[PDB]
Amino acid sequence: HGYVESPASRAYQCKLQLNTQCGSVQYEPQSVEGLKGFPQAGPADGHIASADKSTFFELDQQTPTRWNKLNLKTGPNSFTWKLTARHSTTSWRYFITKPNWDASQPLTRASFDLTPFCQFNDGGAIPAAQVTHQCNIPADRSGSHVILAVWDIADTANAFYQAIDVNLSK
Repeated sequence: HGYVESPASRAYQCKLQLNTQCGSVQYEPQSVEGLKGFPQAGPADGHIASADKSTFFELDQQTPTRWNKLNLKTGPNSFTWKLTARHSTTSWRYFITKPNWDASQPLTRASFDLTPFCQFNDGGAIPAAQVTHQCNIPADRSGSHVILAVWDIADTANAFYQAIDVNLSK
């Protein structure tokens, strides 16, 4: 259980009241939990941002202006998770939408480049309460994009999914 605090994820921005019409997740941003194994298995297409959890359905809405986007530069960026439960961890992966994705369609595997721009494999270790990853956001992305941070749990069937809405510039 945890969420990306910086750059603030869609779920966390819902808690901060920066996003609108978020429903349940604004009261529990740390619990966007679904099945692991993405992209071969995992949440179904169109249900990735909610991790296919019924009460988190609002997160699966997607339009060009639907979500509040953080202005970031491409290149070196830090991603920090705040964990409320430090579960034994298989991996942390950060994916970004394709260069020419469509923000007016639901998030599906076709929306994302399925080669993460960075990945950290922890071998089942128990993480600290705050975990920070430093990676380069691909420089060939500009404007509105979604970064999907995925945390796969080693000792359960689950993973946590954190969509992050961003507006990139050089």
